[PDB]
Amino acid sequence: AELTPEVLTVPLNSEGKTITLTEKQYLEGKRLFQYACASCHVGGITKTNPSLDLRTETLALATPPRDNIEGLVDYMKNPTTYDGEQEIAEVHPSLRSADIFPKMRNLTEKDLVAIAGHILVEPKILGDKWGGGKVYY
Amino acid sequence: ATNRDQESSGFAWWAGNARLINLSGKLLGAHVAHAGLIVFWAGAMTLFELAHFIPEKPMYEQGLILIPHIATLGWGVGPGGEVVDTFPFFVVGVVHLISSAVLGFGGVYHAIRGPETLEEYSSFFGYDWKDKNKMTTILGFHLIVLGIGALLLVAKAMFFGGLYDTWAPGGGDVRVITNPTLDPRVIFGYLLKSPFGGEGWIVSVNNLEDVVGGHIWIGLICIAGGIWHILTTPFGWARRAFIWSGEAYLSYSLGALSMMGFIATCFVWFNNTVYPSEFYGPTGPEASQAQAMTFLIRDQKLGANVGSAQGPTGLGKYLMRSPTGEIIFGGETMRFWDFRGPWLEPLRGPNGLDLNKIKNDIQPWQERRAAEYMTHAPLGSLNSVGGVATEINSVNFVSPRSWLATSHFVLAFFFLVGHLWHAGRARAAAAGFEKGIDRESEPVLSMPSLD
Amino acid sequence: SYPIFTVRWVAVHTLAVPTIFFLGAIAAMQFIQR
Amino acid sequence: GTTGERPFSDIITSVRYWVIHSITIPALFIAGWLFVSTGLAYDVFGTPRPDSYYAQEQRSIPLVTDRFEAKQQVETFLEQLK
Amino acid sequence: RGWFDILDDWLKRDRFVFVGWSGILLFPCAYLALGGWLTGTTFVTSWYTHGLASSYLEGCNFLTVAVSTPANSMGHSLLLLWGPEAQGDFTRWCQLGGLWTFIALHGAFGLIGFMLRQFEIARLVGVRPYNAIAFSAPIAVFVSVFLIYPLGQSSWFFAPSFGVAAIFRFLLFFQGFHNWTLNPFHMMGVAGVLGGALLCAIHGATVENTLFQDGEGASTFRAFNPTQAEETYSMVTANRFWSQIFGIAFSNKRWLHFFMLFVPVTGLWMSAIGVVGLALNLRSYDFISQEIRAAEDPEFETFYTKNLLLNEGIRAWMAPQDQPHENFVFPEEVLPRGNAL
Amino acid sequence: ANLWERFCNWVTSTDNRLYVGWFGVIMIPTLLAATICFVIAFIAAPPVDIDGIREPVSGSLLYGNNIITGAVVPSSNAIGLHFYPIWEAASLDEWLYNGGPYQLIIFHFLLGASCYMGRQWELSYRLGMRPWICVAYSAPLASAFAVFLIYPIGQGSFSDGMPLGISGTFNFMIVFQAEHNILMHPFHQLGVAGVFGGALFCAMHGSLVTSSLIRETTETESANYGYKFGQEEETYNIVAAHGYFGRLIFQYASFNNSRSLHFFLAAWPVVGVWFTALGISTMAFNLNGFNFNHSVIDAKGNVINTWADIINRANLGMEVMHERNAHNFPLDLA
Ligand code: CLA
Ligand code: CLA
Ligand code: CLA
Ligand code: CLA
Ligand SMILES: CC1=C(/C=C/C(C)=C/C=C/C(C)=C/C=C/C=C(C)/C=C/C=C(C)/C=C/C2=C(C)CCCC2(C)C)C(C)(C)CCC1
Ligand SMILES: CC1=C(/C=C/C(C)=C/C=C/C(C)=C/C=C/C=C(C)/C=C/C=C(C)/C=C/C2=C(C)CCCC2(C)C)C(C)(C)CCC1
Ligand SMILES: CCCCCCCCCCCCCCCCCC(=O)O
Ligand code: OEY
Ligand SMILES: [Cl-]
Ligand SMILES: [Cl-]
Ligand SMILES: [Fe+2]
Repeated sequence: AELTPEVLTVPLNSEGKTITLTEKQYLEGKRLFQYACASCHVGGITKTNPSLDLRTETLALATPPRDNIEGLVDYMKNPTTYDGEQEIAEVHPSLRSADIFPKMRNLTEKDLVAIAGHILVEPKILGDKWGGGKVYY
Repeated sequence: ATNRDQESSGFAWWAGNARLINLSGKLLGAHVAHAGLIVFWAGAMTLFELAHFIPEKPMYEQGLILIPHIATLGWGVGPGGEVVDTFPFFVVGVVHLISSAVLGFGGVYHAIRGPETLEEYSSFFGYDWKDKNKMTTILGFHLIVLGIGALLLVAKAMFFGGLYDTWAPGGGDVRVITNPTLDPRVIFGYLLKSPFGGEGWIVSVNNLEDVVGGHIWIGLICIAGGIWHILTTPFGWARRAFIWSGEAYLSYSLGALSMMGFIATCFVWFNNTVYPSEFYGPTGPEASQAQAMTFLIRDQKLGANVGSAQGPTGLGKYLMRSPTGEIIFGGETMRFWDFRGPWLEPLRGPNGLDLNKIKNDIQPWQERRAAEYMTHAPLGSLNSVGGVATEINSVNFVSPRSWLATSHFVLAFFFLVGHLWHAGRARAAAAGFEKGIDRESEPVLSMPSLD
Repeated sequence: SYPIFTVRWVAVHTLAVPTIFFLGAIAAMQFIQR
Repeated sequence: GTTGERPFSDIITSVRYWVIHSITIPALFIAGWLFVSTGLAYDVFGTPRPDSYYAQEQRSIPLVTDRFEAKQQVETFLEQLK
Repeated sequence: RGWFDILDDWLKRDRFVFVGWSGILLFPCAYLALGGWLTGTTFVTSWYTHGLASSYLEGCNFLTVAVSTPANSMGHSLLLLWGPEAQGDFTRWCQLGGLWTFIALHGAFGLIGFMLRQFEIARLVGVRPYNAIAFSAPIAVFVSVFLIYPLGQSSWFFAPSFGVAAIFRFLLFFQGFHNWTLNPFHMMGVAGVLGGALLCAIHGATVENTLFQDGEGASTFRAFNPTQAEETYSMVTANRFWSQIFGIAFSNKRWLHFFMLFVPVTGLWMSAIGVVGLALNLRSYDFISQEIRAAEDPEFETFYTKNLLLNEGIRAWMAPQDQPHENFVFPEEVLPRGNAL
Repeated sequence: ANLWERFCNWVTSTDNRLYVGWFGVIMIPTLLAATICFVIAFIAAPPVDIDGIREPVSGSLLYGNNIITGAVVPSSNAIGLHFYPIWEAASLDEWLYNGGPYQLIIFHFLLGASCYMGRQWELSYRLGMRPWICVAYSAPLASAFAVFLIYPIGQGSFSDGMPLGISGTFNFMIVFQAEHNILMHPFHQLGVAGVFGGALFCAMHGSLVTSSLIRETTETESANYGYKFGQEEETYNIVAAHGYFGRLIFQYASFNNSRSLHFFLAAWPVVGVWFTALGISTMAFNLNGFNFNHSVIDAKGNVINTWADIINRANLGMEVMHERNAHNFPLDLA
């Protein structure tokens, strides 16, 4: 197996347009995901709320849908609860809260997109392992 | 061949620094050159840390152990422990590294070029290990130097910009200390606290006033003790009690260093006052308490009544009582209920955690600090994979509290061994049997049989 | 007047020359990318 | 005593020793390096390259499950990589 | 002289590395076991036998490389290179696990050769062959663990693999499946190894600290001449020290050094016997009286029952990947788990 | 002389059958208190709530244990690192329930064992010996401090100290592996080299001296009677032993200096056990064994398991089952 562009092709938006990442953007999104998100999200779970993972099926049923680059980028700017009813920037890192979450300050729009791609590409590779927790280690 | 070989000095190459025991100038050279290495490392490492420092990450995510010591002293840091100016770190690093060159120069001068023995060049600098007068004099001088150094910390806290106070109202800040604690019932109370749980001996010191106060006492005690030893010579009970030799004096200090290494180990692991968790990461207890807080908050948000939630064992799922009744977080963290921290104390009432404050007064900064600390618990692997032993690779993290505790336990333990080694040898050498038993007068052969 | 080729000579070279070969192989491995 | 061979301390300090081994040691190092860099060690031992562990869309391991059809089994796995 | 007598002369020549008749067995097998392990940890996979990378070439490090055991479908095959499985195909041989039997079997004969070397050299120099006798315990261990144990199981798959972390997996397998810590033969093994290490340290320390002063220097090593007649330390002062410190002491130097032979050797032999039992799954797994009570009394708990719960965790969580040929599929809901974790 | 000097001479007397000494003045009462409490607790002590969850573990023979399963059980997790003398309990019954005897035993014992070490120094000084036997004993003593004192400190509870029992030791070992991967920690690998090597060199030196014993008896008697306690001559030919062992390997892999040989026997297991004690003591602060979980991935990013990933699957089984009722939250941070 290898990292082909078919693997690196993920939904751009909810309307069905896709986008194909390069190997460079994938590795970039993984490095940045470790830098800013892995402390809570290692392997696709959420340490401080194990009820929400980063599985694409889960991201799909979020309000608004989060199984696409724009949906994820938007979450990293203005994150909400699973149902969209509340904004959680005060307790979740985002560009909106880069004063209280300093690791977000240096991030740029290209960075959030790489992180989003990594999240969307990773369960295509790892399968159940992404978001499955210790059972699949 | 001025010693420098086994035949003339009596010591093999692998014990060669013992050739220096009665060469005070060559010995002085060794000590100053070694001091050069200590100051060198302090310099190079800070600059290394500064080169690798990214101010948007927490210090404890970056493998820093020296920059956290400078930040704690008030330099380069603002409210919350945020880094505002890296220039003092650079100054501290550069100045140490420059100094090591002059130390190193004087060390190499004395070890190579200088007089091998100081006693003929100067009656003030030369010494004999057995001169109980000259030895307490040198001790006295270094005591004064130490008291002065303790006062330097006091000068910094009271007159020269203060110290970082994790406890400072509003989330931590630099603070001038103006009322150090002088009451000796408080200062020496710390020495009489039990070292067991909920007391913590001197490791429990939790406010900068007591820290500055205790350094006033120590500085004055050291200065006065230095004078006392400059002026006096040891009394008869002390003369009969000790071994008076170079190696003996070495072994006393090895034991002393060992004791201090073990205390530092416990300080860096438990104390979050002079090791602020903003710079060093949470303590072990702190992260474990923060986990229970995290999930109290998440579940309370979902509508759970945390005060009445009976867990599986019959004990409270979130809250329970310590053995003296205080309300405490439940689960395994019940062992950590002695923890105290700026982010948790606002929830504390007279009986422990206050259920009304828990239901009403938890602020987003507390939920943030508790989530940050739970996810930066000092667990991690030797290759710096963060987390419990079963975690997968991803997070590149080991708490500096782990790095600092483990390293100094190892050093403290080996120095205890060094104490035993040199103390037993110094005794045997002073009595004249460190090289073995004399065949013509074997002591056991002149004793009666045990049976 | 020592010999050069002894049983001892065979012993060290049965070990030494494979060892060096294996080291270069392991060296090259550090530059393999996935 | 001495079993008659030349002392090692004498050989490694000799010039003739290093004239010979300034070539043989680096030559053997280079030979081993080439062994891996040509990709030849994969083929001699049947070790998967990073791309030849799985097929593109399979997550099942090519475990051999028969004693006497085993060599046949491995070769069948190797052709599903193409 | 005959040609046999002349070959005997040259084999027994005094040279840097003694050869002997035993060398004809020892040097080819020991070198080939050694070489096969190096070769396999450097270059050979365990992908088709275990679903594991196992070589430097695959990016394993020193702790995780191994020459792994053949696949379970091989049973107890000799896995000869020219046998029916590989059919002379060296590459397929490596892929099927042949270096494992290659290393195991050559190493067995290498160990035989080394013991014969101990007999041979002792016979020529003139000493009693107690060293060869002591080496029976390593052999008993190697044979029981690497050969007998798998021969009792379904296949070579369950023998130990030749690697650092592979042996650790073996350790943990024996805890979770065999309850091997509970076995009295392993306990005697532990007592003999820990007791041997104790004797090693205490005897070495006692001699170093009852030396006679036979020189003027502070380094006491030069005050010993290997041709001297006299004892270099005081047996009398050592005896009194230990009598008064510990209550008893050695008084007979010959018994002292026989005891040092006896203790670790007997220990390893006893552990060997226990592993032979484990070949048959003849474990000391349970205490029936505890199980009868525990089953009737939900408040009865000991460290014995707590450890069986740990064993059940090891088995269910490690079996699917450790025995891949079994196609174990354990849905999440059947996995044994305590609260939260 | 007066009474204090007569006492001091008796205390330090080299004529007592067992040496007392100033260290022995502390060692005897503490070792007696610990021993008497241990024996009574192992036979008769009722069940102990080790994990603070009101789920007592029965450790004593009278409560259904045997020699192998019995233990003095560590004190309750509710206590953590608090000092729990008898006089802090409201009754001996309360004291028994919460595992009081464990604290009393291990503190008296650590104190007495420390003085045992010091006593080894003391008698060596009265006897005119070189002083470093006590240094050798520091390796087991440090090991004992590690599992009874340091490790409960870093984990914050005496309930995670090692149980005083045979099955409880194994429980300690298994939980330790799951939480620190001690097998993958080089200080433990050093400790294995220390004891395996120690046992090896024990057997080697015993077999080599035995092999070169000088014929001093006939075949119908023990060769041990060839040695007479106090004899000046040696009873074996170390040259013969060198000649044998040098040819077994090669000439310079073999010792010919008895002092060098014996110091090597002392240094090897001592240093190794120092390292394994330091291994427990630093894993007390959660600096754990190497973590190579999912270290190998392929061109696509599939995880390619190694033997370390298999070890992790066994670790995970120990993690999820140990103290099955004690955790309410997803991480086991201490
Ligand atoms: C580096 C620090 C240092 C060192 C190495 C020494 C070393 C020495 N001092 Mg000096 N001293 C110092 C600092 C130091 N001093 C300071 C700062 C002061 C001012 C307080 C003094 C005041 C002082 C006086 C007044 C005297 C000495 C004396 C001595 C000698 C006897 C040592 C002795 O018996 O030990 C201590 C060993 C003992 C057996 C004494 C009992 C101590 C007990 C066992 C310890 C517990 C009590 C402790 C003090 C407090 C409890 C703390 C606890 C909670 C941890 C020795 C040369 C004596 C001497 O000969 O003077 C010329 C003497 O009379 N010193
Ligand atoms: C902290 C480390 C340290 C220090 C400071 C010393 C210091 C000393 N040793 Mg010890 N030693 C050490 C480690 C150390 N040693 C270790 C690890 C070993 C074991 C291998 C020994 C073994 C040993 C033996 C066996 C002997 C000494 C001796 C000596 C003394 C004289 C050395 C001499 O004549 O060298 C002469 C060497 C030279 C002239 C070569 C160059 C040396 C210089 C100092 C190098 C400086 C390099 C540096 C980059 C300079 C920067 C310059 C810049 C500041 C401008 C000297 C005081 C001797 C002694 O006691 O004298 C009686 C002696 O016999 N030592
Ligand atoms: C504690 C360390 C120490 C000690 C005890 C000595 C002691 C000695 N040295 Mg050495 N030396 C040292 C460090 C030390 N030196 C260093 C670091 C260097 C390099 C800079 C030298 C370079 C050196 C040379 C080149 C020579 C000596 C000589 C001498 C002898 C006479 C010196 C004298 O009286 O000066 C007079 C003393 C003064 C004028 C007092 C002022 C000294 C400074 C300015 C005080 C600074 C104190 C400071 C505030 C404390 C903090 C420093 C730091 C911690 C921040 C004497 C044996 C001479 C000798 O014996 O050779 C034949 C000689 O020629 N030394
Ligand atoms: C010390 C010598 C030695 C020994 C004991 C072994 C032993 C073994 N090797 Mg190894 N081997 C050796 C040297 C040795 N090897 C060398 C030097 C090499 C490199 C070329 C190899 C390369 C090698 C490979 C590549 C393999 C083995 C394998 C084997 C195994 C099967 C052997 C077999 O079936 O032989 C069969 C042959 C005989 C038993 C010899 C019979 C001799 C005659 C014909 C008997 C009849 C005599 C006659 C009737 C009477 C004569 C009387 C006299 C007076 C003239 C066995 C463990 C295999 C293995 O490990 O499988 C996993 C395997 O694949 N070996
Ligand atoms: C005696 C002896 C010894 C020892 C020695 C020693 C110990 C010494 C030391 C020495 C030293 C201790 C030295 C020092 C040095 C230093 C220096 C030389 C410095 C310099 C600096 C600089 C030059 C800097 C620069 C910079 C800056 C300013 C800024 C930033 C950048 C940089 C960093 C670049 C030995 C063992 C060997 C041998 C024997 C004898
Ligand atoms: C700063 C500070 C503080 C303070 C401190 C203090 C005040 C201290 C003190 C200190 C001290 C005060 C100490 C002491 C010490 C002691 C010791 C350590 C001792 C020792 C002794 C010895 C060692 C002896 C011995 C002996 C004997 C017994 C007998 C005879 C012999 C001999 C002599 C050997 C506090 C906490 C508040 C806070 C923080 C900061
Ligand atoms: C039908 C299958 C045909 C396979 C033919 C190719 C196999 C040739 C393998 C040759 C290996 C030679 C080493 C074996 C000799 C070692 C045994 C011994 O020396 O006692
Ligand atoms: O393993 Mn796991 O981690 Ca150290 O505590 Mn948390 O659980 Mn419990 O009390 Mn005994 O033990
Ligand atoms: Cl458990
Ligand atoms: Cl919990
Ligand atoms: Fe001996």
